[PDB]
Amino acid sequence: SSEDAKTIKVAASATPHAEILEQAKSILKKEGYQLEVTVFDDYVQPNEVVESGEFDANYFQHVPYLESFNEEKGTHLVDAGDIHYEPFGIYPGTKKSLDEISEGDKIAVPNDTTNEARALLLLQDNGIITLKDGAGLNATVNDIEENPYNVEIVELEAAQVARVTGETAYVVLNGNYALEAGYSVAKDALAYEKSDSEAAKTYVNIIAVKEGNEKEEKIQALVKALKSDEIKEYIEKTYDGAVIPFE
Ligand code: MET
Ligand SMILES: [Cl-]
Ligand SMILES: [Cl-]
Ligand SMILES: [Cl-]
Ligand SMILES: [Cl-]
Repeated sequence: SSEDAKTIKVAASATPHAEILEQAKSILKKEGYQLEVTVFDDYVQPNEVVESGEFDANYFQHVPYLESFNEEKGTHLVDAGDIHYEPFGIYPGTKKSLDEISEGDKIAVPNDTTNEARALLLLQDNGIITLKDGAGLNATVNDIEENPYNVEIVELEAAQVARVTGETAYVVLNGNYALEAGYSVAKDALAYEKSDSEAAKTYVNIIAVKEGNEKEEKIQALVKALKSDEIKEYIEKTYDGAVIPFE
């Protein structure tokens, strides 16, 4: 395990996660660690490859997603560090403005528990639907009380939502997939979560590890690098408010 002690294998999303990790590689190298990043296109395999012990950690999900994944998939993963937040947004599909919303419009949303709930909460915040009191972080389409435009919620894998912009009136995208598809939340989103919102302190992206590894020296070194002034400044200067360092 001496070679293992110096290497940090991290499963991550393409953007911003792998780009942020690439900047942190020089920080960790100076500290005697070899950061090795593998990029994943989905939200399932990064947790499975940490649970199996193939990777030391992953950098792709928020706290509600991890909790729901531990319950729904039987993983035992832990949040080793809170790093950044990505404003969730409603982006144009076949309609370019929310003022154009009309009866029966399809809205594409992520189909996992917490990101679907997040999409329904963002639609509620924009007066499109209302949800039952107490629906919360695991709100489903069955929690919809009011639906004045009789919108059709089209549930797809989060990675696929940006690819149905010619099939649905609007699409609700995770920051990482909006960036991957070339969107800018600040310029292109029709509506998005505010940086002083409840979502801003709830959907924080983390470093997740197997239970019992959250205090490993190398994990603590990785988390400290990602929360450093060099990484926070890189995030602020690069992503134009689409990625916000956690504080
Ligand atoms: C896999 S949970 C979603 C993570 C995504 N980067 C977000 O902050 O919306
Ligand atoms: Cl609009
Ligand atoms: Cl439609
Ligand atoms: Cl529906
Ligand atoms: Cl996905």
